[PDB]
Amino acid sequence: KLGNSAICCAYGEWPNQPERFYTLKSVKWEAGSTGWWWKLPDALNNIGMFGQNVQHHYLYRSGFLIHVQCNATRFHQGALLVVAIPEHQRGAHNTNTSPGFDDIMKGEEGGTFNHPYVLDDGTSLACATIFPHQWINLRTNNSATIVLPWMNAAPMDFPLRHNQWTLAIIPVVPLGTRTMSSMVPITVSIAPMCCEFNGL
Amino acid sequence: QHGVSETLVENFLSRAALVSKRSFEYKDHTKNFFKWTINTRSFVQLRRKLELFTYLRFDAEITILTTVAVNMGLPNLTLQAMFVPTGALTPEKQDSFHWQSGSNASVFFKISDPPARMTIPFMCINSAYSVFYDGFAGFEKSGLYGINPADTIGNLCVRIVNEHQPVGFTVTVRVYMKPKHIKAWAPRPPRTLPYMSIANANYKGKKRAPNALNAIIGNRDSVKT
Amino acid sequence: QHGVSETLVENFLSRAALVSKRSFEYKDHTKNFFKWTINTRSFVQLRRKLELFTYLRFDAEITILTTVAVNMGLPNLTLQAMFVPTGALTPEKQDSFHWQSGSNASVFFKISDPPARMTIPFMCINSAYSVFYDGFAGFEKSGLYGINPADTIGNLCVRIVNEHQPVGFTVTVRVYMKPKHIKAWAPRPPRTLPYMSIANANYKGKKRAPNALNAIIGNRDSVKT
Amino acid sequence: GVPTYLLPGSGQFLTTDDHSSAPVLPCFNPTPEMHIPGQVRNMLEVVQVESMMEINNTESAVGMERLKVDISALTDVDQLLFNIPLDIQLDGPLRNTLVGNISRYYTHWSGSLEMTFMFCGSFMATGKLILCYTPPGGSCPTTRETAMLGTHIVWDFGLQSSVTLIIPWISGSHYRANVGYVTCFMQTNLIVPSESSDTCSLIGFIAAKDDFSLRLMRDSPDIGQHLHAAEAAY
Amino acid sequence: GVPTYLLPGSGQFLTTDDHSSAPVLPCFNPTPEMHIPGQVRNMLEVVQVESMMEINNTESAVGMERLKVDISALTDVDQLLFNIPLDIQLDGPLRNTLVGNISRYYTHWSGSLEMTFMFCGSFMATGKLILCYTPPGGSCPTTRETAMLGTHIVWDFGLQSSVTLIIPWISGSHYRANVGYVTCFMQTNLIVPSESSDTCSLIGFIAAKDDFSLRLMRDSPDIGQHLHAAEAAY
Amino acid sequence: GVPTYLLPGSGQFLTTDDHSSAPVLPCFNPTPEMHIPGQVRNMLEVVQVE
Repeated sequence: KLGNSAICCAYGEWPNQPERFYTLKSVKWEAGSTGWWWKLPDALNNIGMFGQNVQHHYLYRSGFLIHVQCNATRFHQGALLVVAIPEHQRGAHNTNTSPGFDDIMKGEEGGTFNHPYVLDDGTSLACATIFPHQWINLRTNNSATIVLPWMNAAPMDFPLRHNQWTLAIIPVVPLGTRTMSSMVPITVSIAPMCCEFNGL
Repeated sequence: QHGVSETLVENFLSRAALVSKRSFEYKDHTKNFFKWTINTRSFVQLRRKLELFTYLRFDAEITILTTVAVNMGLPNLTLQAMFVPTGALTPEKQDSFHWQSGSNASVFFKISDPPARMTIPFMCINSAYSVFYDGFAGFEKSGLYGINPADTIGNLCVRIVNEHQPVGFTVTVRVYMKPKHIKAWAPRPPRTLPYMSIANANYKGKKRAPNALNAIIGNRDSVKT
Repeated sequence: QHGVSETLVENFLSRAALVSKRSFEYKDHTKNFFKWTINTRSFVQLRRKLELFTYLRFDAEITILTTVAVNMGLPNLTLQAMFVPTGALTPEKQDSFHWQSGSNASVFFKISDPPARMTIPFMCINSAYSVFYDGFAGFEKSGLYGINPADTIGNLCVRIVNEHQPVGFTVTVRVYMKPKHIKAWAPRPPRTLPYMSIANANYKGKKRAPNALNAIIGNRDSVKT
Repeated sequence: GVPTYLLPGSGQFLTTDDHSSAPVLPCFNPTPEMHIPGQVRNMLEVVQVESMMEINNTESAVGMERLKVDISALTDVDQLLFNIPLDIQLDGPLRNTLVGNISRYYTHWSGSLEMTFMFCGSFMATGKLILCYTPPGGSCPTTRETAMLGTHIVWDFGLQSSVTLIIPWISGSHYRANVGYVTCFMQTNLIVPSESSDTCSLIGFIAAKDDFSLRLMRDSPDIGQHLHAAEAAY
Repeated sequence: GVPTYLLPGSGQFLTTDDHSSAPVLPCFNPTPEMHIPGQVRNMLEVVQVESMMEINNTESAVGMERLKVDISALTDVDQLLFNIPLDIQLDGPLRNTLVGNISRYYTHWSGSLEMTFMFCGSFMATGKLILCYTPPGGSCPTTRETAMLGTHIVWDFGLQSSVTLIIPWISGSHYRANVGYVTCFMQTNLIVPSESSDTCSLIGFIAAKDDFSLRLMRDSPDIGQHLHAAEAAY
Repeated sequence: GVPTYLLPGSGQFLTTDDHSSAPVLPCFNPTPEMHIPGQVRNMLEVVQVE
């Protein structure tokens, strides 16, 4: 419970100034889903107190606390890989041109994995557990929580030009039930940690 | 190297590799000089190893190996390898004024000598190089994706100091770069698909498995085989 | 260099720069030798840095870099670089008696060797060199303005020791001078206008801004733009 | 001065030598080391993170269908589901893992592997599997009755959802017929209720353990060569 | 004697090397060091001395008219007088300063700047200015009402004659849109008596502060190339 | 052995250098120093004679 809004550490790091969850729109998970991604802080630059701090200051320095919750019955099955990818330089498929500004900076709506098997950058989803990650096996649990530190070589950074973390939610085992028409909502809540801003 | 593990990131990465190999012709008529922007994206064997990590901090041990061949006797020539970092001006020509620069570090070496060797320090203004940059360089939307302006090492400009001669000889400049004092952060999945460019991380995959787009491992007949 | 600051006047100035570059021809017919009065006024990049200060005290690390080219095989020649200080006699010719001088410090080096290198000490009779001299040399009114007679380092005379040969080869002598143990006094404004001569501090300015006489900075439209 | 003489091997450039060299820019002070999260000091730290096997290494498994094995209510009572050839050197299910990619940079590996199988059916899906480890050179079993003479465990995936199967110390490139197998048989059928899906999936993982070792480093067979904009640097 | 072998990099002339060398005249004893006033040991000592900005960087300002901004009794009540683009890299008002010339010998600068504005009207000239600092990327204001959301001070130059405006720590070549602005608006009109001149001038200064830093030295873009009597030395 | 590298200025003959060199005849013992009157150690001793 942070702020007024109510509802594991990456690499063993705990980040230590305004001090709440920004619940994004629920995405709807079906059998044909490939995945979802949100780049941070691009998902939060147009929202609320953090958006007023971004659009009026010039440098940002903050960690992130992400709670992904996937609410289903006991007759649903499926596994998600909720993985946070630092510096997720996306590649484009079958072309030599780099992805544009529209292909990367999707805002609050986020994006969809085109080829989640290669994480859309020629790497592998199988080895994607080298990142900070949690699994949502609907048989077992329905939620995931990832702490994200300040991931930068630089001390402070530009929020409108660069996205340090990418939260990815990839269905490894697809959504299943008997009458294959069911949907399961996934709700993402992102709380920034230690919101340091400069250059008012 | 001299550790215990052999899987230390110092041992895994500090290993000299041919990062650049370009011949350039030299004659009495008026490129007649070598110039190369210092990166590691050029060869995919070193590139995939360094792209196992997100952030890298290292010194660069350049070793210029120079051979000469006829197009009697191989002439003993003097070469100038000049490191032009980011922010300084590069020579447009072989006889330009930028070779005379006091502040650009040059090195003057012969073909008869052992190969020239310098150590380029950690040239970034951040605390690590960004192997992967999830952002845009300029403050406009016309900026390129994945190119950190703070990440460029510099340029390595190599010319022949001698005056122009009527003889025909080709000078091949092999550049060997070997990282030193490697610190590495945030390991990444190894790249499975083949590279398409050096400017970005685009992917196409091979036509069939292995390393295809929809099948990274080559198939077997059945799961029970 | 190895300080902490990188703006130390030792670090700011001790940096090897091409102070002199002159080819001279050599043949069997009877200048056939190199001679250069040691100053720093010749190149404006080093000159403007040293003219940031009024008084400078430094040793001079000369590095003679010698290349040879055809007008088969580059001949291995012996050269003599001889430092003639102020007060001693200079060679008028290549085969003169002044090359045999016991007291003028010579150095005998080959083209095959690493480049010759000497350290010229602090040669002034005052406690610092006068970069700017607000006075006249001689005790007459026919003296020149801005030329301290105590300020001259000496001459660097370079010849080829070998006897004259019928072959045609041009010998280019690059001289690299690098100050050492720099002490500097009384900093001055950096020069904005371009130089007109090396003997004095005359000024004309460029035709338009920037660095013009009446406008050093290039203009903008209005002060409120 | 000091009388010296040049040894054989002077003036050579060994690419693996460890000498110092001339700093091209002294008094350039690099940006001091900030604390960045997740520093890797040893590549055996990477090799011990679990990562998905492709235990569906077949045709008609397009993309992410290779990462999971489907079990259904129409599979037989003692049917073989999958087998995992324990080949890090050879292209198999273990190739594109963190233990499989880093080890192909080395020639000799040795250590214990750690397989984890995670069942991804519904909450009320019930059944038993039997995971059998076959040592190198032993017979890969075909029936459930035969696979009792080796190291095997019976996994009721109603009770548990994950199973760790420690593969014992192999010593790797000492064999150079196979280097081992892990097979899985149905014990029971898959029992699901009527609202649940009748097809349920398994995800397999593998990591190295603490006694893992890699030596005699080579270059990886996986990467190899055109590159676009390769002459833009010149 | 001592068995040696030559490393790669022997016989080369690196221009930035720091070795000793042969003294061409030993036992020549140079003139010993007298105490001369004003020794500079560090170029950051020079960079912290204040020097005039050209805050009148326009055409029709011939020579020394570039160093001063005239304010008059006919300027508007909330008119913009001048703005100073905080560019040391780019040619602007800060180019020909002690902080602007020494920093163009270096590539990366970082530190706080210190602007001083001195009013040079008569003794009985009275009025108020408002000096507004705009951080990098922020909007350069056009009206006096808009310029209240940032760091601004209101300067009654009847009371004071000088104002120090500390520019906060920038870190310089991290941006490579502008690196900041300092604007000035009229607050009141200029009030002079009848014997005084109705046009009064401002002089702006800038120095670096103690946290200023310069690294990765290059050669200056300002100087560059004929030289008369250049062949008299030969 | 000892890894070395040659500096700029190797192999040159500076006429004013002060190094030792190979004795062309070792174990030739020169005639030992007798006391001879009027040794000059400094040329400023000569300059002060009227």
